[PDB]
Amino acid sequence: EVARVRNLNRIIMGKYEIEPWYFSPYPIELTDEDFIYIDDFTLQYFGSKKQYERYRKKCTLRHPPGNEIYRDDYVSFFEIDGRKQRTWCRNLCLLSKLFLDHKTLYYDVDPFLFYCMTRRDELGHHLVGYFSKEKESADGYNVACILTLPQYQRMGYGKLLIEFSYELSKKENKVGSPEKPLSDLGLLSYRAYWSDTLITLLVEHQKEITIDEISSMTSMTTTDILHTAKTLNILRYYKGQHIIFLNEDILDRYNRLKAKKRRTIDPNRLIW
Amino acid sequence: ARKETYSSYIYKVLKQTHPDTGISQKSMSILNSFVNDIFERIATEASKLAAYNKKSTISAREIQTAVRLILPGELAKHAVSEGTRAVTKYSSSTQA
Amino acid sequence: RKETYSSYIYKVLKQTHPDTGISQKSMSILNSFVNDIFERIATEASKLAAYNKKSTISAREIQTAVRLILPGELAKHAVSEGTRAVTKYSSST
Amino acid sequence: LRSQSSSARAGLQFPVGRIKRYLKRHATGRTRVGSKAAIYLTAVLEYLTAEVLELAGNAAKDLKVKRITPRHLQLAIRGDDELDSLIRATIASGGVLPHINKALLLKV
Amino acid sequence: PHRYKPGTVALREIRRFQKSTELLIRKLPFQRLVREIAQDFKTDLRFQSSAIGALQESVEAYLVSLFEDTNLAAIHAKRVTIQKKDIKLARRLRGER
Amino acid sequence: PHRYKPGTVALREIRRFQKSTELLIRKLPFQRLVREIAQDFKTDLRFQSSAIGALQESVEAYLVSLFEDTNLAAIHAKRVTIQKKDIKLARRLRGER
Amino acid sequence: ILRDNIQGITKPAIRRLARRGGVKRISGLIYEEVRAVLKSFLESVIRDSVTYTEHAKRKTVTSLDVVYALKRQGRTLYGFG
Repeated sequence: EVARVRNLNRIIMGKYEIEPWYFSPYPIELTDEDFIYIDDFTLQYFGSKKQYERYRKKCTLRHPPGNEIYRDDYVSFFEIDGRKQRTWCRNLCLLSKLFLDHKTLYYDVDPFLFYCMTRRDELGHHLVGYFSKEKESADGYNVACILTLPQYQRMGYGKLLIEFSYELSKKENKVGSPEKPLSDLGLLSYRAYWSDTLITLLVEHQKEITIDEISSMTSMTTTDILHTAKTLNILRYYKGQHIIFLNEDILDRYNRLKAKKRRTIDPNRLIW
Repeated sequence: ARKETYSSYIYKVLKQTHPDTGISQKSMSILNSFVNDIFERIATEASKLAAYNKKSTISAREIQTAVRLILPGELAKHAVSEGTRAVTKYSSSTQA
Repeated sequence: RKETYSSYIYKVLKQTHPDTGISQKSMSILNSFVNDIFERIATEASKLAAYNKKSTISAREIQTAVRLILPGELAKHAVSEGTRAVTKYSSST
Repeated sequence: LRSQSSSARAGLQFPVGRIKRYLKRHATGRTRVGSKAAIYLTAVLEYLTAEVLELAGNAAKDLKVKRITPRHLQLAIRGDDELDSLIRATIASGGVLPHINKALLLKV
Repeated sequence: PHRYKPGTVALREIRRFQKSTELLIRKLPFQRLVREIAQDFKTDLRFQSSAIGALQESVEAYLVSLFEDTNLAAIHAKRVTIQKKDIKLARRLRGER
Repeated sequence: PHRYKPGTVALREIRRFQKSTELLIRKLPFQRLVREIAQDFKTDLRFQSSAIGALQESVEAYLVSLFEDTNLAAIHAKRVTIQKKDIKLARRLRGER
Repeated sequence: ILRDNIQGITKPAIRRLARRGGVKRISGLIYEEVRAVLKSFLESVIRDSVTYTEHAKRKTVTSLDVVYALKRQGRTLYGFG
C-alpha cells in the first residue's frame, strides 16, 4: 500500500523523455524537481539545472570507473568493484530501484561486484547493459535479469548480456537458472534465449548426443531442457535424460541466421 | 466360480482419460497386475513404518509419507498434489 | 520395548566351545541378523499362508517358509532339526 | 437431490469398498482407519493416469484403436520417470524397445 | 547373381525381430525340456498351460537381459563378436546364485 | 637411498590395507560433506553421531563394491589401468540407477 | 551458521579409498566420475533419511531409522543399531 506507488516526477534524460516504472523510498526532493535530469557521462543528480554545468566545466570522469573487462567491436563490458565503490553503487542502486521491483534497500546493497556494460564512442561511454549477481550457489541462478537504457531495446542487448553471462558461466563451469517468479519482457525473451541456443544446440551435431552434454554447453540442466523439449511447439523425444532424440523440424529461423543474430563475443575474459 | 476383478473401473477410467480407443484382454491383465502390486508395496511399507514409528493406527500422514518414499519425484509431486486435493474434496463432506 | 537377544546369543556361544567370548560389538551384528531374517521369514510365512486363505499359521507353512527362502544345504538340515524339535515339544504330553 | 453418499465423496473413480477391503486385508494389528483412506484411491488414480496417458501417447504411433501389449512395453519404457517405478519391467509378450547401438554401423 | 556381405544379416534381421513381440522360443520342445528338468525332483507334476507361458517368457526376459548386457560388454572392449569371456563377465556381475 | 621396482610395491600396499579394517575416509570431511548435501534439498536439520557414522559406512561399502567390480571390468580388456569407460560400464551393469 | 560451501571437493581419498580393493595402477581421471557416483549414492540415501525424519516429526536423525531407510532402498548396510 506504500512501497509500490508511482511517486516521482518523470524521467527526462537531457532531451529524452522516459516515464517510470515503480516506487523507491524517495527523498521527496527529486519528486519536487519536475525532472530527473541524469548525467550523460557519470549519472549524477541534485536539486537544480544550471549546476549540471559545474561538472560540464569539471568533467574528468565520464564512464563507470572500475574494471572495464571487455569491449568487442560493438560495446564495452564492465564490473563495478562496489565494496568501497558504493559511490557508483549509489547511482546504480537508485536507478535500479527506479526500475527493479523485487529486492529492496532494507539491507544495504553492497555485497556483490556488479556487472555493467557501456559503449564508448570517441566522446565516451554510455551504459547500454547491466545487472548483478551474488557470490555463488544461492539457488543456482546463473541467468540474472536485464538493465538497459530505456531507448535502444527490442534489438538484442538482452541477447548480448545473456551471452556475456553464458561465457562467464562457461569459464566458471557453474550451472544455474533464471529469476524464479517473472520478468516483464523477460519471459518471451528468455524463450528466445534458450531458443537460439537451442538451434545452436540441435544444428551442430546432425546426430544425437546425450543430454547432460546439451545441458552442458549452455549450462542449463534438467529444469530448462524439459521446456526446451516441449515449449517449442511439441518435440516428442521419448522423454528421459538417459537419451532423448532430436529430429528434423522447420529450422526456418535457422534458415535466417542473418538478422540480429550476426555477432557475438569470443571467450577472452578474466575470472574471479 | 466367484472372483473379485479389477477390470471394470479400469475401463471406465481409460475411456474417460482418453475418449476413443479400445482395450485388450491380456493388456487388461497386465495393468491389473500392475495396480495390485503397486498397492502391494505401498501397503507393505505402510504397515512397516506404522509399525516402526511406535504409533497404533494407520493415518493419512503416514501414507502420504509412504507414497513419497516409494515413488520417484515427478509422480511424487503429482501424487501429493492430488493426495491433498482428494482429501480437500472428501474432507469437504457437506450437505450440498 | 527394551528387549534383545544377546543373552541367548551368549548362552549359545557358551553351548559351543565355551572358550571364546562374545565380543563387544558383534552382538549387535548378531541381533541385527537374527531379527532381520526373523522378520523376513515372518513376512513370507504371512503371505504364503495367506494365499491359501487359511486362518492360522502353523507347521506346514512354516517348514515351507524355512525351506523356500534359505538355500539348499542348510535348508535341508535346518528342516531336519525343525521336525526334530517340534516333535521334541510333543515328545512329552 | 439425493440422500445417498455416492462413494465418490471426494469425486474419484475407483471402488472405495475395495479400498476398505484391501486395507483390512493387509491388516497387521487390529484398529485401522478405513474412513480416511481415500488418499490411497488418489494414488491409484494418479497412476491409472500415469500409464494410460502415455497409452494415449503411443496410441497414435501404431494407428490402432485397440490398446495392446507391445505398445504397453514401449510405454513401460517411455522414460526414466517410469522405468524406476516398475524396476523389473517385463510384461507378457512385451518385446523390447528398438535399439541398435552406435557400435556396429561403420558404413561398410 | 545378386549377393551381399556375409555379416550383413544385421540390420534387416534387427527390424525382422524388432517389429514383433511374439514369443521366440518354440513351444512344445520347450514344454518337453521344462518337463524333463522338473521331472527329476518330484513326481506327477503337471503344468498349467499359462504357467508354461509364464516360464517361457521368463526365460525369454532373462535371456534378453543376459545377452543385451553381453552385447554392450562386448563393445566395451573394441570387440565385434560375443565370446566366452563376455558371458563369463556377465555371470560375474549377475549377483544371483 | 635404494628403492627398487615400482608396481609390486603396489601389491604389498594392496595386502597392507586389506589386512586392516580401519574406517578409511576421514571424519570431519564426511561430516561437512553430509551436512552440506543434506541442508539444501530439505531444510535445517540435525544429526546424531552413530547415524552419520553408519551412513558413511554405507558409502564406503557401496563404493568399494563398485570399484572392485570396476577392476574386473577393466581387466576384461586385457589392461591394467583404470579408465572411465570401465567405470560407466560398471555402473551400467550394476543396474543404471 | 549455515552457508553453502563445496564439499564435493571432498578430499582425494580415492587414491587410498580405491586402495580398499584390488585397484591396480590407477591412471586417473576417475576423480570426477567417482565424485559423481558417490554424490549420487549419498543423495539417494539422504533423501529417504530426511523422509523418515519428517515422519519422525523431530528434527534430529537417528540410527535405527537410518537402517530402516537403508534397507528400504535395498542397499542394506547391515548391522549397526
